[PDB]
Amino acid sequence: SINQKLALVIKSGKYTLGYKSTVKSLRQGKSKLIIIAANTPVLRKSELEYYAMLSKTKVYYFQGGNNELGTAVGKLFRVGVVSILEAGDSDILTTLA
Amino acid sequence: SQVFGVARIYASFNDTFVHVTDLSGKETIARVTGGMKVKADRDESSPYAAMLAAQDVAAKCKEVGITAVHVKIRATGGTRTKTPGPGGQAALRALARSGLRIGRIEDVTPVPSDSTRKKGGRRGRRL
Amino acid sequence: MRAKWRKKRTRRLKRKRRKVRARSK
Amino acid sequence: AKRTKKVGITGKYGVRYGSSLRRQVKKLEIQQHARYDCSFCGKKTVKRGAAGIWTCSCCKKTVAGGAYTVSTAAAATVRSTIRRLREMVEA
Amino acid sequence: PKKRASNGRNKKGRGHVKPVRCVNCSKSIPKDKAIKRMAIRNIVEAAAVRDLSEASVYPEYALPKTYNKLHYCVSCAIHARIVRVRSREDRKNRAPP
Amino acid sequence: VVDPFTRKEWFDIKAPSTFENRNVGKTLVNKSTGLKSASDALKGRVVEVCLADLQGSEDHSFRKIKLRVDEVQGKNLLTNFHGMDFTTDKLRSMVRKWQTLIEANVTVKTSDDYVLRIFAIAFTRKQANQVKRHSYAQSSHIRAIRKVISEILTKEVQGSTLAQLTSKLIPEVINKEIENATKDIFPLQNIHVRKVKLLKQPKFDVGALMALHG
Amino acid sequence: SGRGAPLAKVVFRDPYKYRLREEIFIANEGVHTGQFIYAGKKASLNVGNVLPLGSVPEGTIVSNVEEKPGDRGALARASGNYVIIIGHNPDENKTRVRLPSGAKKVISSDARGVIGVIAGGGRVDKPLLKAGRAFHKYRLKRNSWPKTRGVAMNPVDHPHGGGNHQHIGKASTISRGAVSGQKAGLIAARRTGLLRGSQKTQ
RNA sequence: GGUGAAAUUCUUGGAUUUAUUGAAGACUAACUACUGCGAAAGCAUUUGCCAAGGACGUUUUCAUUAAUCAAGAACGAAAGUUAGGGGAUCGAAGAUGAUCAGAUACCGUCGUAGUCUUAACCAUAAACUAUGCCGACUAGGGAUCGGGUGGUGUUUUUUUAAUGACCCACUCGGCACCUUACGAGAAAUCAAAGUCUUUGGGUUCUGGGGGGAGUAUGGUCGCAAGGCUGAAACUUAAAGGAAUUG
Ligand SMILES: [Mg+2]
Ligand SMILES: [Mg+2]
Ligand SMILES: [Mg+2]
Ligand SMILES: [Mg+2]
Ligand SMILES: [Mg+2]
Ligand SMILES: [Mg+2]
Ligand SMILES: [Mg+2]
Ligand SMILES: [Mg+2]
Ligand SMILES: [Mg+2]
Ligand SMILES: [Mg+2]
Ligand SMILES: [Mg+2]
Ligand SMILES: [Mg+2]
Ligand SMILES: [Mg+2]
Ligand SMILES: [Mg+2]
Ligand SMILES: [Mg+2]
Ligand SMILES: [Mg+2]
Ligand SMILES: [Mg+2]
Ligand SMILES: [Mg+2]
Ligand SMILES: [Mg+2]
Ligand SMILES: [Mg+2]
Ligand SMILES: [Mg+2]
Ligand SMILES: [Mg+2]
Ligand SMILES: [Mg+2]
Ligand SMILES: [Mg+2]
Ligand SMILES: [Mg+2]
Ligand SMILES: [Mg+2]
Ligand SMILES: [Mg+2]
Ligand SMILES: [Mg+2]
Ligand SMILES: [Mg+2]
Ligand SMILES: [Mg+2]
Ligand SMILES: [Mg+2]
Ligand SMILES: [Zn+2]
Ligand SMILES: [Zn+2]
Repeated sequence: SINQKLALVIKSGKYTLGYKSTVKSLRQGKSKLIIIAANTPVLRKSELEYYAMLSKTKVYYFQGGNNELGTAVGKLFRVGVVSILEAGDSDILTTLA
Repeated sequence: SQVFGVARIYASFNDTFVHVTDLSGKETIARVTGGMKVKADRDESSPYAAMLAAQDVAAKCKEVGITAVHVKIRATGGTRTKTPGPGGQAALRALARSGLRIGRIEDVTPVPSDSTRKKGGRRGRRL
Repeated sequence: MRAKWRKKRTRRLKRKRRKVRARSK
Repeated sequence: AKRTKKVGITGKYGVRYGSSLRRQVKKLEIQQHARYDCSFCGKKTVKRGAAGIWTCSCCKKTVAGGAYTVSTAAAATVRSTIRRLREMVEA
Repeated sequence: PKKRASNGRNKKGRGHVKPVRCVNCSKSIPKDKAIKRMAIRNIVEAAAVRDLSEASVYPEYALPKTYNKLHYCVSCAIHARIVRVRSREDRKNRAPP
Repeated sequence: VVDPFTRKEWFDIKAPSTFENRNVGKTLVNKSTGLKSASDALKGRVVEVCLADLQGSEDHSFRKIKLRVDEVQGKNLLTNFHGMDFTTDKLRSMVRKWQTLIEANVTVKTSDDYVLRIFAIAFTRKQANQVKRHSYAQSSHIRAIRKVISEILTKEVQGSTLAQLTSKLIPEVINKEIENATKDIFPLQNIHVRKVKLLKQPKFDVGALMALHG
Repeated sequence: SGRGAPLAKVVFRDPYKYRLREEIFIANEGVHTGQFIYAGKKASLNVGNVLPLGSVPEGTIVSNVEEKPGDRGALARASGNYVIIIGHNPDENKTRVRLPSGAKKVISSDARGVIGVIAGGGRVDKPLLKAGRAFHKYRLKRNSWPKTRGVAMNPVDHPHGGGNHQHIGKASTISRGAVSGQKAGLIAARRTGLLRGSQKTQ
């Protein structure tokens, strides 16, 4: 699964959780991949996708609501979007995703 | 090598059936075998009676005309003894001897994948 | 009488006795 | 400390109407009062009122549902078979 | 006391076996305890096979038979089929013959 | 006397291109007067012909076949494919005690849109030098075999049309086209293509059925 | 008010005028505010949309079904009710369906229905538990509650009236051909007594 | 039609039969075995997912962390109870047809509940190996399941290996069978039911003539049906076990 490959980025690399911090990342280009929960609204989805295309950042639609994405990133709260800035040693930036 | 049809033999216990029909399925025959020449109500399955009525069966078969036919025999089965009846073989033999040509055969006894629990309960028929 | 029938007879007997004094409950 | 061994919320009815009627009521009572999980935002903030109406506290969405539960058994089973019959008309 | 070490037939270390029902009376009987006899009897008879073949097409092409496994209930098995109540020590012989 | 001897007409049938000889024979159906007449209510049947009955030597005698009548015109009655089956004799003779059975099925389509569920049957072969009368497989084997059977099975079907499909199983080499795969896993006596049964087809397509005659 | 099932206000554009028209539908279970509804023959099969019975395959579930094409909804309108399409006769273009009552009526394929089942289901499973809840229930439907048993009235008030004891006095089953004033009790009852059995038509 | 034989039954409604064919729920035949797995109950079509487990292998790690267990708890066939659904099948009840002196039955017919599933209970079965668990010792034998080791063993031939399946020998842990009896037992029989008047490895439980009676009474569990705990007065010389002869 990919929850595995992602769980290594929290313990190894640098990331940012939250819709607002994720867009400053997409504006400064530091984002290489952004994970979007299943339940997150479509309006925000297309918006994040727009910023991604502008930052030429790739996206991955996480199958599972923000509740699942939060408990997946190891946090105890809903996470609607994640923006990775440094994948310490995770192949997430090189796997099929 | 002359003509084909279907046999459709069926031998129950205390009755038996025999009736030909076109190999296309819906079709027809004359079909009266079981309690036709024998009326005692227990000799229905009896072989002496299976032939007595199977005789009149081949008659109509040849009355309209069918030289050869293959069999499809079937026991009551389904859920009760899955096995041939007394007047099953005692009928086509009296008919193969009646100047009838036969060939590819196979039975069509219905057998399930162990379901539709039988009668009598777990103690069955008690005698 | 059969063993399981003695049980049933006794079960009934207690049910009747049980009822009989619930009248005086 | 535990206040009631069995009545729970149905204690308001006191001793009236019979244990059976009260018991069965508590069942639907519990359902229609509890907070469910919202399918559009992920927070358990969708409560009832006007049975068959389930609205999320935040995200302000309102979903039509069962008189006492958001998803009724029938509707859930229908969702399944509608997905089935729908997947059958594009491929 | 016991009068057979199996106390049934063929069951040690399983607890429960699905039950089959007797062919004769339909009574239920555990498969491991049901006396089994495979009945392979042909469509044949003493003088019925010659009439069958001469006046017919397919000059003895296949000649197939009936195949079906039978399971009896000891009570029914003892009545007609192979029970043949044995002697104290003659019964321990499982030689089919 | 009603005398339904001089009652109605007898119609003829043959078999598609696939086989060597095709004469099916004849049937009896009804008066062709139009109130409720022939054809509109005729071509909805099937017949049970053996394979060696219309192909040749009975090295193909086990296989039974169903032929779906599709369309008719003046005394034409040609019938396309409808399925197949084995025969009680063969299957009941192949299920021997002291060995393990293997059954598997898959639902696919051919190009001649038809989605079909096929069936296969196989058993265990005792090695020449074997000494154990049980001759059994191992679950790992049985699951793996099913996979290769399933995989192989949905290659021919969806790999060609119904015509070539029928022309593909009559030589029966697919039976051992499984064996080359199984030769690396387990002996597997009696590997076959025992049954096939279907559901539907695209609307009639009168023009395509005429490509089985000559 | 006075209805078990919840309503769904759905806004559409007027194809013939720059103006909004707001239809009032019966909310099917699962519908939500801000949802997108599609209406027409060439619509998708999503719970909430409304398509003609012809455009849907067998086994579909629909409510507020039209008895005749274009009557804006006639069948399966109560809380948690629905109809199931059990066949199509493309010639005469009919469509046979099963209604909540179990009866299987056949209607035009151009008749429309809404995918899904009505919301507010299971409302009848909760006991009322007191005349007050029944009182408030009918306070919004009509003046049909409470009901006096005709056997408690004098003969001048009802057929079952009168008697030194409370009894109906004659068969409680009444002929369909009866007259207004005598049709009180079990009207045209084909049977009577406690129903013990299958209770589901084949 | 059904049975030993019949009858209630079903048939201008074309029944039983056939043909194409669809629906519903249930089940997994054959393969199936002195074969496997799980604490027991119990578990047999396919595949995907979810976590889980024993035997083996082991020059890995921890290092006595264990054995058995009143109280307490997990699960627990069948039937049965509550709320839905389901309700094809067979089918307590009931009603019938036949039988009998009688026949509430056995055989036949109809068929409610039930049978199935979800949520919650109930907690008993000859729930059986009528046989506590952990440890050790004592005896011969060929099968077989799983793991493993050993090979100028056979087969696949591809071109021979690699493999895979098979053959042989061994070893650990399985389900069992067989022959012996040193030995045990009241015997039937038992590789434990043996290693006991030459009586002591650890530990849990129960029994003390038969009835009375699993009754009465209290307590407690359950919606109930019931479960668990559980006497006595009195009565009685046998009841019982395995084996032998009739
Ligand atoms: Mg007897
Ligand atoms: Mg006495
Ligand atoms: Mg009182
Ligand atoms: Mg005895
Ligand atoms: Mg047993
Ligand atoms: Mg048991
Ligand atoms: Mg009033
Ligand atoms: Mg009233
Ligand atoms: Mg009143
Ligand atoms: Mg009065
Ligand atoms: Mg009056
Ligand atoms: Mg009057
Ligand atoms: Mg009166
Ligand atoms: Mg009264
Ligand atoms: Mg199977
Ligand atoms: Mg205590
Ligand atoms: Mg039922
Ligand atoms: Mg009765
Ligand atoms: Mg008698
Ligand atoms: Mg009587
Ligand atoms: Mg009675
Ligand atoms: Mg019956
Ligand atoms: Mg006990
Ligand atoms: Mg036992
Ligand atoms: Mg033992
Ligand atoms: Mg004892
Ligand atoms: Mg030994
Ligand atoms: Mg080796
Ligand atoms: Mg060993
Ligand atoms: Mg001795
Ligand atoms: Mg001795
Ligand atoms: Zn919300
Ligand atoms: Zn029997």
